[PDB]
Amino acid sequence: IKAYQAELGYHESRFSENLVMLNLVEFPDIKPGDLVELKTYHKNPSASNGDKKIYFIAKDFDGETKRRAKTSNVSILSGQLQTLLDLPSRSRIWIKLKPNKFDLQADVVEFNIKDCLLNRGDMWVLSSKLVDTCVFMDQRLAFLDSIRGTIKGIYRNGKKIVSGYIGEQTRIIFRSESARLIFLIQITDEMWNFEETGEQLFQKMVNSFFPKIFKKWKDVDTHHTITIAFAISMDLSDTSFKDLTPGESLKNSQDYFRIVVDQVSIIHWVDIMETLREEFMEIRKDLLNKQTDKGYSVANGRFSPVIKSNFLELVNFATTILTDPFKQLDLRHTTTHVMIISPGSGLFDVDYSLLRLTGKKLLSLEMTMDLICLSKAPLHIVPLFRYRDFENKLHHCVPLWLSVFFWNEWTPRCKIYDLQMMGITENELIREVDVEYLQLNKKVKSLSEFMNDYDKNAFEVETWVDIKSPSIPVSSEFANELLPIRWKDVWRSFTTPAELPITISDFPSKDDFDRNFIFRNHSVTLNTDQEQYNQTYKDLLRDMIYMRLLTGFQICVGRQVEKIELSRVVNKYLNDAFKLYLMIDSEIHRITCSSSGIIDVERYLRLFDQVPSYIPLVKTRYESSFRDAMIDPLHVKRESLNWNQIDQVLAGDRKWHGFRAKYVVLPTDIPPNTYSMNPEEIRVEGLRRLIGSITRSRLRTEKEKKMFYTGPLYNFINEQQPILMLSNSLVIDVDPAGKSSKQESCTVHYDRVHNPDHCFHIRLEWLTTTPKLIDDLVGNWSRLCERYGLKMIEIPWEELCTIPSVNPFHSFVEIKLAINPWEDPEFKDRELFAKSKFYYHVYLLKASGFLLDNRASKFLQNQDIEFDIMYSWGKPQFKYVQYIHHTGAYVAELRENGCLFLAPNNIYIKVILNFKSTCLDYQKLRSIFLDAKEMWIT
Amino acid sequence: GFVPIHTIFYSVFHPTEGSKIKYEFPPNNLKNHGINFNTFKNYIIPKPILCHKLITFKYGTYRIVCYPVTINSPIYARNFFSFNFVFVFPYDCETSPYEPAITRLGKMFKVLEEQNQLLSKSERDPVFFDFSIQDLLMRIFQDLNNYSECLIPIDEGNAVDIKIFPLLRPPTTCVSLEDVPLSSVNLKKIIDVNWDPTMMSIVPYIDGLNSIAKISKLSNSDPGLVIECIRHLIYYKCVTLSDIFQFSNIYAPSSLIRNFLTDPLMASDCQSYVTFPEVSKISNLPLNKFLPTRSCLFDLYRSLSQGQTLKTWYESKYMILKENNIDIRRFITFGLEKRIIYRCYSFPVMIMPKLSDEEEGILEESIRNAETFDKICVLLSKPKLEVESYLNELGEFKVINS
Amino acid sequence: VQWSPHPAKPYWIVSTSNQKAIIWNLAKSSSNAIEFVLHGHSRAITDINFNPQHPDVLATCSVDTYVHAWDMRSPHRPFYSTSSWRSAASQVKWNYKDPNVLASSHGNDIFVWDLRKGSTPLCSLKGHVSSVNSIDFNRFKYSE
Repeated sequence: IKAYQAELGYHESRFSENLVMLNLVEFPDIKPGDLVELKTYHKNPSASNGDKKIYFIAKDFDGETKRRAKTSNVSILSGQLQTLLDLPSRSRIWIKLKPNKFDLQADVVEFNIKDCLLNRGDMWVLSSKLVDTCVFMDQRLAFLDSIRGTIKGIYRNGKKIVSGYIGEQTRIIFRSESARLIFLIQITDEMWNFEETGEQLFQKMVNSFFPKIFKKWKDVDTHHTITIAFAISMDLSDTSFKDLTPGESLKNSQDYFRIVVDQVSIIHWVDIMETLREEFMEIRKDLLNKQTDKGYSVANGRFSPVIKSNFLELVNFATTILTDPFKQLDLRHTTTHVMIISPGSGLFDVDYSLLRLTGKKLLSLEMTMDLICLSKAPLHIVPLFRYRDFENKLHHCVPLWLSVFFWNEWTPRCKIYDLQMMGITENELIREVDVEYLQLNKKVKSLSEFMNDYDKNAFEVETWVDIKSPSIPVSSEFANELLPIRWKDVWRSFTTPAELPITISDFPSKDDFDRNFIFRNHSVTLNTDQEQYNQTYKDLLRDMIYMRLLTGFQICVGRQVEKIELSRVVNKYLNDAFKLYLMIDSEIHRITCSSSGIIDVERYLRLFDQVPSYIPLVKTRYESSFRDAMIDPLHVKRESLNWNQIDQVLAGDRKWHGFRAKYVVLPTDIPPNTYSMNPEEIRVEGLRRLIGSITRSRLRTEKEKKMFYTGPLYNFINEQQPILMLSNSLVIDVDPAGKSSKQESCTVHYDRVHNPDHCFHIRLEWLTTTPKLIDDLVGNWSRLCERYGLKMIEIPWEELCTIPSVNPFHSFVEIKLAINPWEDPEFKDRELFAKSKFYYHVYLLKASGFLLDNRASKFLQNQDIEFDIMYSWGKPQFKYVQYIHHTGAYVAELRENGCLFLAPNNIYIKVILNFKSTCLDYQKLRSIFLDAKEMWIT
Repeated sequence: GFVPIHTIFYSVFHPTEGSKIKYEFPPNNLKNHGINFNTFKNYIIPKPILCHKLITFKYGTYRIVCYPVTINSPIYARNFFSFNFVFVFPYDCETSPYEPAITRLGKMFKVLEEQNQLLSKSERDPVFFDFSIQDLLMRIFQDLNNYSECLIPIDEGNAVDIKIFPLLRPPTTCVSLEDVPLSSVNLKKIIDVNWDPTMMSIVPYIDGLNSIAKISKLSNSDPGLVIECIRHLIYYKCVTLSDIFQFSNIYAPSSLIRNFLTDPLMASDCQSYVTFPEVSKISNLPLNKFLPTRSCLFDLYRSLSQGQTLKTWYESKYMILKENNIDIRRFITFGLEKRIIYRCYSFPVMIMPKLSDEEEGILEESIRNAETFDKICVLLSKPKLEVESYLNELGEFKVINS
Repeated sequence: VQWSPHPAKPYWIVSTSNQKAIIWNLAKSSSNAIEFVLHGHSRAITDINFNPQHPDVLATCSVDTYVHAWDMRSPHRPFYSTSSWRSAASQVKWNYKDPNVLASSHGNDIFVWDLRKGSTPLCSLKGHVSSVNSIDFNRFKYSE
């Protein structure tokens, strides 16, 4: 293949949309659409600019390009590629054509994602759009003209290259610098233990690890949400730690969880570090000062050691928040990465059944537990788990899902605490056992025979991998084997964590497929109601694959899948043959298509009762006392989804729900330009305009494209006076501009009736839509509301009383008001409590700016009529009376016993502490209740 | 053990008058001792290349240890803020245990100044921009001079936790398979949960007469990790290496044999050590078929000689040990432990079943490296006579008992 | 270092050896004069004092923010533990009159402990600006 010398020329984006353009007339030997190497070289490595190998695709000029450009052989779009080339105009370059593409497919093409939410199915679609396309380093790509992306690494044959080619077998990896990160600080006895250099390990954690990682986050300009929670196991026995057997966990223990920082953006790192340091300084007083019922406090309790700590309980506490795939969407962040900070060296004594359950749970969800150890690297292979079997047999195993990093000439790698700290007094560790007394053999009758017999015998004598002994090393190939199979296709993990890879190159063997598997078969077909819209079998098929990628399936391509398919063409992206293989730890899905439209789906489905119940004590950010947790961290799990009904509803309903988000619009300040167009009149005009804008977003077929009042609800119900629907049904088109190639349909429920004192509710029920389109639709609605003096804000769908039993890291506090109206005789009346049972609590919430949420509540009622009440999205399953702040930052809830609930709105995210102090002050609550009585009388 | 601090002072770079001392405990200690800060003010606040480095320099009879810190941010005047927590020590000492403490103090104050602007706001003067220092210096000074430890809270979440640790010599790499370890302490009672599992396996086999290969085979351990664990135990000054006891060994008295005489409690320990608890059966075996006095033990210690093996020495003096009920192994071990005798190692330099290929390869590698008989016997797991027979089959060799 | 004021034990010396307190027996030989060692705090013991009414009771304070009260009849574990949880202790002193009241100074604060009231202090004297170094009871008044 000859090298073709050529000139250089630039052009603006107004004339062409491609990157590198050639002339097909000037190069007749090069077919269009072929991978063509570009290099400025004279067969020499001329410093750094002489070695610049850049790939592109052979594309011809345009009419304006041919009419304008005459002396330039190559027209390259200005910008990033011009800066990378660093060449002046009319420079002599060379052109080489490579007719083979599969040999030049790059192994790894990285992709960095910022400030937006991209699902794994969206990553699969983006990689489907990147088939047969050449990329270079630091190239700012795009996706639906709103999702940017920087390619920070291209790899081929173990070598980093500036430019590469993306093919079908290109293992493209998507990483996110906008991600939710959870830090679990493992508070043990060794956090205050000194290292051989002379530093306590928590001093390392707060002075060398967190400031450096925050500096690295700021340097890359990542926008994360950190979540820092303490993690304490407390030993309740008086037995010494030297008497503990290796392999057995602690029989008597209490486990604590102090959530220091909730879901908080990392731009508040000063406040994050201040809160972390304050809570770590206060945790000793919080835990080691127990309260005795005799009226005083006794300094009691002991932290468990690292080896005997509740490590698998901490990992299950971390995996509590990913059990439900259909939770609330963090529309600005992508990856859920958990980091465990420990003062140990990767040695943990664990229970066997709990280890099995932890492995089975971690193989069924998208987390990478990156353990970081503040001690030096030990002499054994890390991470090391010691457990005792049913026959009290010690074993050693290294888990695949845990990766150990160490934070930092001979270095002491073995820890002897009693000799480093000199904890044993010199007179009491004097050697007791000495050399033996030269015992005989009872076969020796001579001293020379004894010497000869002494001189003759003087020189005599799938979630874990079982290590034979920690004192013998492993081979290089075995140490290369230690990596998870679901993450086999991957400082960079700390700063820019990676999502679950779209592909996996592993599969069960032929004997294992017939050993512990059961077979379920589907047959799903197009329905005539959905083909009125632009819906073939293909886009429905890739919507099903989008749902599978959302749940956690990876598309199997490799050797074992090919060798097991022929024992009856494998595919990775999307003709009529679409044979994909999707696998999780629970079930394996084989999906095949045809020209008829029928999609054949075969499900190969594959412990929780042999683990004791475990309810720890959880302290959130706004609590002052340790309270019992509302969820079992071990026994909650990622349930096997009912895929038959999923395929039925994507084809076209108890115990089933999709992705969902409730939206609350609230009255706020009016802009001054709006007044030049009653504040209540312009606010209801803005509400009507928003309703009209929603009803103008109705998704239409291709065939067709060719009450206000004030007061309680029951008063208005009986004023205008069986099922009365309070909401309307509507199926909107999320994307009207047609950016995506699929159907983006969502279901909208809006309130039929409205009060200025009642919150207005917008519902969004979507299954397979792109979340960025939902996010920009919500932004457009928020701008429309803010133009008319409203404020659209995003709120949890589930009730506030249910958040601890789902998300244990969320803040949640118990509010017990000081002045009880039903007990204190200063404010007591039979008529007032008969007319309004919760009058004082409602007035207290209203005086602090808390709007009411549940208008259909039966705790603030006066009469009952309309037996059956229902919303258009279903029945209101609300236990208490929820309240929303007018700023929408915090959520309140009023019970039947007068006790309040209180929790912030972390999805959207001073006043919270003000309201907590107001509820817990005699003077403020007395003044508020006196004002309430004065308003009641007058 | 640890040198007391001479003067602690906190120097900051003022944007108007340059580098200056803000607070200093003891008060006017530098001027009373003739230490002028303006002489070395360009080392306390140097250019940012020298900053964030452990700087220690000598000024007369005093050694001045500092960790200069410079933070570049537009919030401060002149686009940077510089401070230095400076420690003064005498010259004739070792400031090595104090250097990590000063380095970590500087790094922690760098973190605090970068986080919440502590030291810049502590001046209470709005010229540095666009909790007591003196009490902290007093507490650091007196706690490190009286306790070698401190816990001084400076905020609601921040405290100065400094502990001064001694510096230990690194272990040697000369430990090998033929060396036997002697535990100088009772290692069973030191074992807590933080010990290495390999070391925990090694502990019940350090009896003073087992080789490292024998301990590795007994504990099912790789010899390299046993070597590293013995090195770590050497690093904490608790295990001393020795030799395998054989009757083919050659022992000779050392230069410290008079310490058996010039010590009031060595000979009594020898009497209580070398004797069998009862009338042992070894004290009834023939050569072929009260406690012993200290003069007898000394005469037995002298009678060892170079080139004379322990078999010949024991068969020349066997009535003495039989009548006095003396264990010869315990006698040799006490002699080696008090450094009054030494072993002359045997070196087989050059000019029966069929031996294996790997066995002959490691035998040839041991011969070509001039290794001792002990190392070859350990590596082949064979006695001395089989190794000697194989070597005589392979060639002619001479033995040096050095 | 602190001499035991018990008339029946004039051979006892309590001395701090970093994080452990060493009781010396002078009737024993100089090679091995240590009788028993108190293994309490994790950091260095700062001050030790004996109860004047009951000379077999010893209170130790340390840098690790803990005040442990020991009994010399059972010198293995302390029979009373209390802490300030914020600042390192500087001294501990007993009351000469009331034989179960002891006070400790932790930085700028002075906490008075009652031996029957657990870790909750009887009072917290907080009038000092800088760090309190020394504390001392009155031999004649109960509460000075």
